[PDB]
Amino acid sequence: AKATTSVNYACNLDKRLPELPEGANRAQILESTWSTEFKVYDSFGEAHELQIDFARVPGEVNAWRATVNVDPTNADATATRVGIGTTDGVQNSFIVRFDNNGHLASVTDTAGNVTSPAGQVLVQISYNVVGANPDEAGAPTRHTFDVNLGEIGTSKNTITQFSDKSTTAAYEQDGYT
Repeated sequence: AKATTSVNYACNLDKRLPELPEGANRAQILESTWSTEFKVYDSFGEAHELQIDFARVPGEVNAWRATVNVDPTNADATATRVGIGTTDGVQNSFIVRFDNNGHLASVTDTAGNVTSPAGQVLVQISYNVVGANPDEAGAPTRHTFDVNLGEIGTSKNTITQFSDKSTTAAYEQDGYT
């Protein structure tokens, strides 16, 4: 068995889901949310469910907050963190923004770290491996990996926001049980 180090991931987020004003209520946000999940694998032979809820940002166009939890039924114990170039100083969500043709434009984490204006977009993910021994210095053992969301400004194997069903467009990775 061996661990996920990188996930080649892409999806479409349905542009037809209504844009939200700043004051939107919980149900309006849920109507403009798409939730999905895929598997990642730690170094110890266990598959973990990674859930992402993509919800439009109230008050901003072409912008979605992705909230990530590994082991979503035990999410406080895994303490999932997501960031651009880091998993320190951040929580578990990022905002993905699209350009006026629906192509990926930027990703920003909760500390405000943002992707470069061009190129490949990698989101760093880490979470606690529940039940594992700590590492050799006593820090809790975490599984860290990246999610490649594709190339800014392009559609192939890249997250998109087109007027079509929300769906997974690509998923492959290098971990297994």
